[PDB]
Amino acid sequence: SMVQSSLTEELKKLAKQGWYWGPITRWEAEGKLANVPDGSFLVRDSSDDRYLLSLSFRSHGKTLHTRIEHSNGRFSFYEQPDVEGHTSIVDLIEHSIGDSENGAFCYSRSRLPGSATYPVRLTNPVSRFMQ
Amino acid sequence: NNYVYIDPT
Repeated sequence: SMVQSSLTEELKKLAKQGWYWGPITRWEAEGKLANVPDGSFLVRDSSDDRYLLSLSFRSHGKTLHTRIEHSNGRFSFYEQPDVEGHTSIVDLIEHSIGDSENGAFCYSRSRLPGSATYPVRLTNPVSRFMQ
Repeated sequence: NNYVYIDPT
């Protein structure tokens, strides 16, 4: 029975600050994050037709990626059914940073029930600008 | 492909 309850301006701001990289692939992002400290991250366009944006981040010698879902004016990470979401990309990331600070930011390699989760500590956005 | 799922909190 239930019913449901500016992205451009944000992305303009994040591009101007440098940490929204626009149309780079997962492989390009891996290169950009190869020599930055663990926890570093960036936002970019997703190559998958089902999504517009992805988060790439460094942890434990690996660059990992996740897609961002955007619906009903809100944002979440993908494959998170039945979540409230956040009203901006920045709010989504800030929430995740706060979870990282508490030891609650973690990932899995499967959504099978019982899949292991692995902690990651996020730090700093990575700028696309050479200085 | 190094894509992972963030655990919801």
